[PDB]
Amino acid sequence: HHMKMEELFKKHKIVAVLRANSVEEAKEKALAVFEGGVHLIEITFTVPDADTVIKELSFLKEKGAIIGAGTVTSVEQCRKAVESGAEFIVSPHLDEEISQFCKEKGVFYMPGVMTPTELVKAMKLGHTILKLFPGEVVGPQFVKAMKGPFPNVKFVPTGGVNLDNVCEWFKAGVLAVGVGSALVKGTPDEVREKAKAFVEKIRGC
Repeated sequence: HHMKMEELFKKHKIVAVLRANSVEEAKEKALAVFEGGVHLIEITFTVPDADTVIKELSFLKEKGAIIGAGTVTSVEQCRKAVESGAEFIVSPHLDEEISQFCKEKGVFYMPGVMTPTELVKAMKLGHTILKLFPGEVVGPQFVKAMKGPFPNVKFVPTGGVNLDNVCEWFKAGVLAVGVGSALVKGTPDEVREKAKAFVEKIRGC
């Protein structure tokens, strides 16, 4: 599902990275963010019964939400995520066993990298769309610096994205941004409004 997923990220521009302390909290956050215009929703596997959160958000899937799994650190989590109907898989690092498994299952996997050597290793396993993490450390300047040497790599940072810098991130050449607490933290009313505000900022640039 790679070129479908790439165009989805390119079109929608923002992934909501959901951390939550419960299934109910995750689900209402996912909902609030989607209601605010965010169609790409990354359910982090630090969430209890993350696999069950995903399954149960199929009602939102029917609305056109693209729901995947984040912070996947094992093929076990990945199998569960995929079985639950994750449409994409994100990890903080590069896991070659998860790479293989997703190739096998035809599932779009976005591994994390932080260095050029890490990036090259990711590319050699077939990955050109990479999670930049943590984006607080490897910021817009990292994205820009990789453009020359690695012109076919496209980053989606998590960490270090807010309203005030999101445009700088796109100027640097990101495909999309992953956003956590700046978006998903607070009450569904507030999450919905932050989502709205994010979608508008990005449309603006």
